[PDB]
Amino acid sequence: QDCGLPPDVPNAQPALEGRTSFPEDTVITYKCEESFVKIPGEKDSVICLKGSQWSDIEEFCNRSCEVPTRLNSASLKQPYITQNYFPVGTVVEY
Amino acid sequence: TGYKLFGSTSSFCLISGSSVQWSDPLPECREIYCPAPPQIDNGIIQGERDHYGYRQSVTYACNKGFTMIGEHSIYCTVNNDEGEWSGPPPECRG
Amino acid sequence: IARVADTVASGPSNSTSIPALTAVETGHTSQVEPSDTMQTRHVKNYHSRSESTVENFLSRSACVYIEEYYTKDQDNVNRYMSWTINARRMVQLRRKFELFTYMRFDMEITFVITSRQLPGTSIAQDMPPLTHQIMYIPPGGPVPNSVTDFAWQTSTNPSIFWTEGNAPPRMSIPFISIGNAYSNFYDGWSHFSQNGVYGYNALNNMGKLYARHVNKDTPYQMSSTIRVYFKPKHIRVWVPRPPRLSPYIKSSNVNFNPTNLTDERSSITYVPDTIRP
Amino acid sequence: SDRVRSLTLGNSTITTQESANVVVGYGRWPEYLRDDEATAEDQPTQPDVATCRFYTLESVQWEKNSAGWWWKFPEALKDMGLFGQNMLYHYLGRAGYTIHVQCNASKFHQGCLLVVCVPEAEMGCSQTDKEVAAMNLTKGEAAHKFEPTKTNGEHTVQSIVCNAGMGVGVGNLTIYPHQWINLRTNNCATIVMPYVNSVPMDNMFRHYNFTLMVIPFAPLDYAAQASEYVPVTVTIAPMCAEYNGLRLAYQQ
Amino acid sequence: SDRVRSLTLGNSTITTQESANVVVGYGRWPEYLRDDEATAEDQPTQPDVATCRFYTLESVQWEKNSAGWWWKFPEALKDMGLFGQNMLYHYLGRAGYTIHVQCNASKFHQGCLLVVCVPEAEMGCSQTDKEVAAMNLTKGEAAHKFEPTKTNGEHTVQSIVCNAGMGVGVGNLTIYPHQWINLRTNNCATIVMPYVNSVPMDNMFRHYNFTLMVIPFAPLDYAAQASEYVPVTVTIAPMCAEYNGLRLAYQQ
Ligand SMILES: CCCCCCCCCCCC(=O)O
Repeated sequence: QDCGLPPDVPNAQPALEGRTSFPEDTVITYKCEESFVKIPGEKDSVICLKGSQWSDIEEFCNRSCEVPTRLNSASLKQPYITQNYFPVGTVVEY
Repeated sequence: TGYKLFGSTSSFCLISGSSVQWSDPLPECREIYCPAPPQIDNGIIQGERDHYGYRQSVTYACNKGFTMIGEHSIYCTVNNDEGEWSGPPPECRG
Repeated sequence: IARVADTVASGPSNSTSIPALTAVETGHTSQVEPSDTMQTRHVKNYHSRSESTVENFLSRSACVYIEEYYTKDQDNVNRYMSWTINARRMVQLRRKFELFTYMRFDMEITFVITSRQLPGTSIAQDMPPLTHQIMYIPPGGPVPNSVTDFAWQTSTNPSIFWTEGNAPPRMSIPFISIGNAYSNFYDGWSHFSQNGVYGYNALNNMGKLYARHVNKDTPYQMSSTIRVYFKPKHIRVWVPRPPRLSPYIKSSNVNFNPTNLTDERSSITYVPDTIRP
Repeated sequence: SDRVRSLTLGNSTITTQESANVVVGYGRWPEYLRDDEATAEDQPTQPDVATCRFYTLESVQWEKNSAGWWWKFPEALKDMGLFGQNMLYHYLGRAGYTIHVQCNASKFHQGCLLVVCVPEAEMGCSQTDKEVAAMNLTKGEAAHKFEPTKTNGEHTVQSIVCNAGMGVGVGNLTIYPHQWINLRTNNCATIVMPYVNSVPMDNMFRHYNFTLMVIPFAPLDYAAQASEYVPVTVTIAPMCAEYNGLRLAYQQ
Repeated sequence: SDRVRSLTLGNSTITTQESANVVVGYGRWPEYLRDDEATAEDQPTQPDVATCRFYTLESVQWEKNSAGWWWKFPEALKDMGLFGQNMLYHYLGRAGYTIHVQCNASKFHQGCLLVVCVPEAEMGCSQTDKEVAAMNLTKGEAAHKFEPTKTNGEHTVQSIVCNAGMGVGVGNLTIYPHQWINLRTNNCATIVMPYVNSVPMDNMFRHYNFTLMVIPFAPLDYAAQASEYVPVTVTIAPMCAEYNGLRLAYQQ
């Protein structure tokens, strides 16, 4: 009644730390890989269900820019000031 | 440069049965790969790849709110039949 | 005379003339000028390419060799100089000559001979002026095996006798090559079986040059250093080629180590900000 | 239309519908040796159409990772019809040559080759401490290829492209008779090389007058289902071929 | 081949390999004001190459649902180099302009734009009971766009395409200096507009001499995996620029 290793999610690595067997109800959160940020509102985690079955999960990571560049002359305006999801095409204002 | 030889370093044209034949077969030159680039605290790698060979590079990017300390990129150097990154990855100060 | 092209005054344009558009595939280098892609003013250009002449470029004395020879016969020190003439041991001049495949010219050879007295505790002397002898030995001539060899008789071989203090000895020589032009590069062999020597040394043979002190002997050990200088004149060059990129390793071949095409930089868009008020 | 062109030498004829003019050596066109420049007193032989014709060499495949190729003449034509026979039986030779490199693809493929003729292309060794072997310089109509990385061979040529195996910059090879084969505009490249040497004539086995190098500056690329086989064929025809010093054939 | 053309004004040059001739205003070509038609007694200034050059404006993206765009000059060039500086410091102005709209795709894309220059393109308001605001008529090099449906804005322009925001039929805009950009044959459009006005000169901030409209009659379309980004860039260069009434720069 123990789940094995979480499924494989593209561009994401599950935070095992650093177990092997996950008891039922065990909630594993996936972290997006470098150059990737979690798409807001999307499922980024799974859970060990009955039958040693992990919940379902799919790609939740889109390519994104690093946090905007820190400048001496200008500071970021809201909400960019606290954003981390900058998909290609994102335009920020200082 | 960037490839490691696998097999014989030479061959002789010896007499083989009814004719002259090369003593050793052609060797193999397999791509030298650098070790997985290092992940850095509060930063990512832009367009991270599967493998990295001679002269290929990896460019880092600090997350939002962090500042880059060091060169943006490193490069796979291949002295000497073993692959090695040019230097240490940049660092991200918050 | 060797003046540069002037810039014709050009005005607005709007036609089917496409001087800016071309195709490098043809192997043809665009002959466009500023007046073809913008409005220009008339400019009487008086600049001259007089110093870009192959003559003015190569006609400058450049060191090609240097050796040291002693006076006294102590230890295993050479008392005379020997040298298989060629300009492949001095990267500077060698790189210029190699800008072209073939060369033809006369040459002015100058020698800078200087002497000295080796260190010692008790070396009080009073040696008269040192006289030197430089002898050229074309391929085949008898070579001296000592500072007293009969070969130094210079019966027919050209030779120079110079005494220190006077102006450095000099003398001109014509176009020696047995070919119609000197060859800086020879992608061939010395033997028909495609083996033996490969390249320059396979055909070039300007002979040898020997030097020595005509003075019998010195109380205490002394040495002299002769520096040979070449200055081609009445120059002619053919087939230009890519300048040497990799450092020179051997003076007998073109061996080299994989060198970078050029220096590096941050990125293709990197340009240093030099304006910071 | 200057795109289409036709070449006729001997019993051979080449056709093109996508060429880019014709480069003529250093402005000169092949010509027989004049009396006021000759040295060999014996009357030379001029097979003409017998040796001055188009000889096609083994084709080569251009791949997304190809670094380049190179041939050495007249050596590479030692086994080509009567042109090779005269090389064996004669001590001295002299020829022009009309290099014609073919390579077609499609409006959907991309890449750019650099067809160049390098006179006296003296090359270096992989191991700077050793020498090179003729076998590694030129091997008949079989082409030697450049490598995107350093070589290690004992008596091999430093095939690393960036230095063209001469210790120079590849981007400067444009100073030699050349043409490019930009697939989006080209289809072939022709170069008429005149006899270039510091001597009226010379041996054709011992001396490699010039080297033909085909180095791609724009990697071959294409999409899926697009012909992956893109060959590069080289054709060359001697011009004003003269021979002197007739004797017993040379045993290769 | 009349397909290829080159334009040179000042230190700027435009190239084209797929154009369709050049429309020259109403048969006239830009010219300086003559003495028998001048009014301003002060000697005008003619920066020439300083202001008469190609100025590229912010590019625009053509989408399968794009309805059109429009710019107003000389207002749109108020912040363009020295041409804009002379507008500030002078009371009167006069210029020609060479409109050059670029837009390339591929033999697999399709669409047709209508590049037109409408003199005195007085436009109407969304709410027929109210008036329009300059801010909604022209906003610098930033283009205003037409909508496939009716607008509602308070002081906005009736962007509904079918009426071109003028209360007329779009199919009749061909009565103004124009050209089309039929991707299957074109690649750009050039129009040389001569100074058109009921006065020798006029203010360049208060008056919008003409409006450039780019309305697509053939919707942009293509198959899968075909570049979806098809930008439309507008470049314009003043001609025979004259200025009168020099005074303190105008605060925008
Ligand atoms: C009397 C001294 C004679 C010296 C002969 C020097 C000849 C130099 C020839 C250089 C050939 C070359 O650089 O390719």
